[PDB]
Amino acid sequence: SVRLSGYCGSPWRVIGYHVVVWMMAGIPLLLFRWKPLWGVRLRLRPCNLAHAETLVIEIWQLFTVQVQTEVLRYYLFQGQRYIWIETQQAFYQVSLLDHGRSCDDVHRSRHGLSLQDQMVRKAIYGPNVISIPVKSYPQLLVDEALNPYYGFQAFSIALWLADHYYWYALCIFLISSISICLSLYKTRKQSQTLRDMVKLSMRVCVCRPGGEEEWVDSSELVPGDCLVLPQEGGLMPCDAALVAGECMVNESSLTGESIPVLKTALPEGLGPYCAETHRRHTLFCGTLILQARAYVGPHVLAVVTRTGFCTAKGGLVSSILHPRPINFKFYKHSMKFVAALSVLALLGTIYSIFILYRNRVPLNEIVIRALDLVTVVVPPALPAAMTVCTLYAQSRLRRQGIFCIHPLRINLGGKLQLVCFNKTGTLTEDGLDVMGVVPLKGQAFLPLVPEPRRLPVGPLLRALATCHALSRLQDTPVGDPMDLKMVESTGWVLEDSAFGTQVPVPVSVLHRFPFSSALQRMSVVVAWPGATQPEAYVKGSPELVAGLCNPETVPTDFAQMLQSYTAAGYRVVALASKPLPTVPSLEAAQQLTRDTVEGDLSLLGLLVMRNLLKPQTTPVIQALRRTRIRAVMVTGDNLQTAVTVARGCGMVAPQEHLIIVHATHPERGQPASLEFLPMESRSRHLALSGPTFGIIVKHFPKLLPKVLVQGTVFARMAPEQKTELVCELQKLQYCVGMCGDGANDCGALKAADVGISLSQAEASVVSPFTSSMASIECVPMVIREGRCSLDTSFSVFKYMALYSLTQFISVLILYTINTNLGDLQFLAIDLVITTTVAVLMSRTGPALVLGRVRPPGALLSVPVLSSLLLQMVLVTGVQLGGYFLTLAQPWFVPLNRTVAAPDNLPNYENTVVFSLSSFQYLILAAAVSKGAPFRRPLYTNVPFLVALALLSSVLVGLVLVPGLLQGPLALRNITDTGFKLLLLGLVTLNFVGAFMLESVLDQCLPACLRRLRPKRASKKRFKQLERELAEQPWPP
Ligand SMILES: CC(C)CCC[C@@H](C)[C@H]1CC[C@H]2[C@@H]3CC=C4C[C@@H](OC(=O)CCC(=O)O)CC[C@]4(C)[C@H]3CC[C@]12C
Ligand SMILES: CC(C)CCC[C@@H](C)[C@H]1CC[C@H]2[C@@H]3CC=C4C[C@@H](OC(=O)CCC(=O)O)CC[C@]4(C)[C@H]3CC[C@]12C
Ligand SMILES: Nc1ncnc2c1ncn2[C@@H]1O[C@H](COP(=O)(O)OP(=O)(O)OP(=O)(O)O)[C@@H](O)[C@H]1O
Ligand SMILES: [Mg+2]
Repeated sequence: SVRLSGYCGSPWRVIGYHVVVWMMAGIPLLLFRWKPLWGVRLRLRPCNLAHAETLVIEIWQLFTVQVQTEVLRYYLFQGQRYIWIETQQAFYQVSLLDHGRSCDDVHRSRHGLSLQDQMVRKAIYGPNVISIPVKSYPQLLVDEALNPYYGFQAFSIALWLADHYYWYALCIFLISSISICLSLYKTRKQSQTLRDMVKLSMRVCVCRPGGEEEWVDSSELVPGDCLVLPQEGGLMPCDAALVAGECMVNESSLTGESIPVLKTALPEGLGPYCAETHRRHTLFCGTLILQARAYVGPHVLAVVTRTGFCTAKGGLVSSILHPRPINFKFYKHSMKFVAALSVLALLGTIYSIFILYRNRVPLNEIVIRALDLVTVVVPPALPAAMTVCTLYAQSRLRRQGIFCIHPLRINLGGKLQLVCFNKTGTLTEDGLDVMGVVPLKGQAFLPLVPEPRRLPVGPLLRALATCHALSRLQDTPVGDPMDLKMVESTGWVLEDSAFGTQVPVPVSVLHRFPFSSALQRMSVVVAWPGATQPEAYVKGSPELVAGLCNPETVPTDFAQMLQSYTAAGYRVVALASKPLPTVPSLEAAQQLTRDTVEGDLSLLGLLVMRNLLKPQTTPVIQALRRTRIRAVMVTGDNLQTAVTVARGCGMVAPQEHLIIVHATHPERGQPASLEFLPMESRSRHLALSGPTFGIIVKHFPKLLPKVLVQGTVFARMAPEQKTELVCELQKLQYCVGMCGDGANDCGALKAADVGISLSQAEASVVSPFTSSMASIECVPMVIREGRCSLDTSFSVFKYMALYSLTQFISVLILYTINTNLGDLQFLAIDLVITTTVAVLMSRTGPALVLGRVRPPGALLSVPVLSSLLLQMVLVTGVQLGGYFLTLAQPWFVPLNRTVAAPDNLPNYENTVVFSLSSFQYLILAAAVSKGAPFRRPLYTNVPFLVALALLSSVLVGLVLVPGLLQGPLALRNITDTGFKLLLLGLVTLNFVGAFMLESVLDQCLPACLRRLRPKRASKKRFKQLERELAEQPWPP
């Protein structure tokens, strides 16, 4: 639902808002950007929608859009135009302006659009361009800079400049600059990814009225304008309708199919034009026109129907630009985690105030010091660390061949519990092998014919020859693999279509009804010289096409004979025919409606084909099943063929049980029923058809959750039915992945949490995830990358918490003794060590093999907080032990407490505290960076390992080498080598203790947590169902 509110302009209110929010504080700006309804209300007054100059859009969220005026006044929301329809006093989308008009109207527009009426609907519809905003760098820098995080960083820069910490202020500025530039690079890269995809700049003829032509730019086209498509072919600038001609288009860019598609001129009728019904007669935007030819007239004519964001390509671009929110929250209780850190910081700030008071510090100094301590806990490198983590994940995927348009989905990749796969072309090979055709003699089958060439000239041979949709493109037949191989098997050659016998008269296709996956069949009307009347041949599902056949034609053993082949893994389609008494002419043949042709058929035979598993499918499915990720086959193919393939690829193990859930439609006077008939060979799977799925959904809502929870093979599913299944699975708190192929899986790929397409270009719009490899091996790759990304994000958050608390503790320890950490020492710690390490941790790749344990979903967990608390206990212990150890030495000299820092540097206390803490930052970085299960070992990250080794060597030189970096850093020289070695020993103790603490926690905390308090249940609805089925299996 949506709602609109109009806000008429007024200067007094605007200036009042400006002065109030500028003089008062930045807090009102913060709450306005958090609650912008108040901001808009205060800025301007509600007004009648007719005069509104600004609107607020809810869907409940509010987006403020200005109302452009040209009078024609409109507005753009998410790239979609809405104009002011004066008569109705409302804003209607321009997508609906001509919605529902007739095909005869398109054929009338055929003549062209007069230039006086062209500019009108250019204004209403706007330019024909899917325009992605290209921005000046200042605009970006403003967009990131106005982040409140960078506002606090600038406040810190000013605060530390006010205290004469120039190097630390420069350090903060440089780190924030790095973060901002990384964000700019990220946004710029995504924007170019979109723009390069939506590029279009070309000149296209327009059939201007009066019989003349004109070369206008592609962006001057408007719906109702007439195109002249080139004969040699070219890209399509906008959605259109063919009014005259024939076109061979490659719609791979829009839908991912590399098989050429034929487009025919639009029929004439008093029915509503549509891009779904007349998809065959309509060209799309961004699809390539391989070749065009005009049946009648000098040139091929098309009439534009949608432009800009109205087009299907525009809709996909809009969905990419403005994606639906990711419901899953990767980091549970993040606000409470940062609050648990902030409470510790606040207790430390109270301690700081108390001690600074106890040392008789001036009040202004006390407040400045407390503000400094508050700024210490906010790390300037956190945004850079997060951005770099995401960038590294994306780069790793890209190197593996996987492209993601929404990088936020990479983390969902590691959340997957269920992956749905389409069978043909995803699990099994694209190519077929015609194993033979089973003919019929009366009402009985005949032995399979391995070579359909040997068939006698008759209805079955001609049905095989000419029941398809193939087009010779560059002297090579192209089209469906099934059609290609089935025609190849007969020996007839292609040349509205005519076929020459192998060596028996040429056969002509009068009319052809294309294959629709909803119908799962196609048909032709065919005549040959010497033919009494045309004949129609229907090819489609053996089950479905047999229903169209006359009962006396279909043999009594039809189902058993079909199962003989499909249960052996073969793809089978039935061929049926019927004589059409119509005169054998193109005009009369085209008169027939599809429904009349499809029914009352006579079965001719079964075409048996052999599609084999990809060799990469069984390993991947066994790997997924090994890690308790559900593999589900969602296919439009036979149930027996699909079940055989599922057993073959390991979706159903040899020792596991499979039950065929069969639902019967509720006949007259009786209710619907379910039959469960097991078939001979977690451990119990269900296999069911599309009709059964629909019956169970409509009539058995109570049993549907169980069918979904233990259903593995979903056969004979229509595309919308695959989408419905994915949505139903997601209703059970499943994170559903979908590995799809073509138009039959686009809805499921959109609905799925992770949708993957296999044989794709470098950058594609088909699905959120696209890959270049043909196999489904990209699925484990995506899951592994998502798990690595979750683990890396958790490790980076842990390191930033640990680094902050460590700096906080050291600065508190130094405040307690009336000194500080020195200026170039802040610069060193924050820039050289910590930023380097934090931006290098996240470059280590995923583990090579998936595992049964999933990454944690909550930052605020007992393991995480126990780890941080014990790590900080050890850090504080080491620092305070070093401090109380330097006091016991004989050469020690207490600092000049009278003058506060930085006046009293160098001193021994600061020297020791800085050395220990500077080692502890590296120690903590190495500790948080873990390997198995979700990541590779630390030492496989050469930049990170080298940074650790180099920084450790530099710090050891600082501690040992006399006079090294002591002037700059303000370090007190310590001659005693025994104390230096004892400091290094304490550092080694800290390292060993940190690593052993992490190992002990990881190994023994989950078990103690389980024993102490077992989980009563799981909120995952599907896990509740899984357990409930465990006590009582549903099918008895
Ligand atoms: C005073 C010195 C010690 C400052 C230390 C800071 C560096 C460790 C940081 C600052 C920003 C970091 C850079 C942030 C951005 C990235 C991008 C990253 O590559 C990608 O993310 C995508 C690559 C592609 O598109 O193919 C390579 C590392 C790099 C340059 C990082 C390398 C390490 C850098 C230079
Ligand atoms: C007083 C002096 C002697 C001490 C100062 C030492 C630092 C300036 C050195 C020590 C380790 C060095 C870092 C060691 C490793 C790297 C990784 C390098 O980035 C990459 O290699 C990414 C390559 C890719 O991913 O393609 C950027 C430089 C950097 C941060 C170096 C920057 C300078 C550092 C921080
Ligand atoms: N060119 C064609 N002519 C006639 N019938 C066809 C043709 N192509 C497919 N069929 C039949 O229609 C059905 C549709 O299955 P199809 O594979 O197109 O659906 P799908 O959902 O894409 O399946 P998958 O997920 O396995 O790709 C098949 O069972 C097949 O028997
Ligand atoms: Mg398919």
